[PDB]
Amino acid sequence: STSDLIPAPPLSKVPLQQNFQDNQFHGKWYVVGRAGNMRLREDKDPAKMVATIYELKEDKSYNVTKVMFQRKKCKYMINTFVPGSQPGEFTLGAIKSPPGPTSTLVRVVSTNYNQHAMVFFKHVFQNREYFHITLYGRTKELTSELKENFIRFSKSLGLPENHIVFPVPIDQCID
Amino acid sequence: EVPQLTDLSFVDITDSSIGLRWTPLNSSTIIGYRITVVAAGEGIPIFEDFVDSSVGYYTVTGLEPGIDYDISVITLINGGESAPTTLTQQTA
Repeated sequence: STSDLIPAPPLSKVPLQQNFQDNQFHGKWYVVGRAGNMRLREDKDPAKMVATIYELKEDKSYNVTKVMFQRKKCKYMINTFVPGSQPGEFTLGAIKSPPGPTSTLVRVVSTNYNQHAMVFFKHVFQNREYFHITLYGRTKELTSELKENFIRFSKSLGLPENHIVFPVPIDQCID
Repeated sequence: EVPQLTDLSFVDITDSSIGLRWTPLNSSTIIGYRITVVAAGEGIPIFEDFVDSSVGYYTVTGLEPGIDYDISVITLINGGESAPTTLTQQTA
């Protein structure tokens, strides 16, 4: 019953974009890189996380739409991101646990609002701690240095190279 | 190495729930099963729960219609576990 997962990193290792601007983060973000500690079945035709749409509300929470591609069909999932103790930090909307997570955390590590963003996610289910880092662009195209940073950050959190992927994107689900 | 369930089945699929059935494994090494549910393409599970070794039946609740979920059931022993038995099922 001790978890065999790669341990979640201390929060001291997960920065927040300084002077985080919630109004600018707002909008559509394409998934460019993904990395996390869940073990993922080797699949010769995996489902894809296409993009995430962050809609800033009057109460300063986000209405989040996850755009997925599953067996050749676009799918759309909704979450709410409620602000946390610092700017750029969030938790998921109250959701029933068990079997939902007992805690969540979102940290926008870095972003320049108009090009790239890198977001850290943690979901804890009692003893077991899952985490994920997503590299996002306003387009599907990012700079090598921005990608190389995401690689280095993911590694700094204890993730081996094989848990760090840049999925080939779809031409679908958005326009 | 720990035995996987070889007969995980889905039953009573609705727009918001999926029923899991399996035959409990018998070895006294087994302490229970973990159920982990991931909306397919997501990087973290949405749902994860435990049942003791007596259980051959679990209903996943609070799902979204028309989404594929990768549902894993993992055999547990003290300090160890199986490879996951994972299957994908769409809600209604």
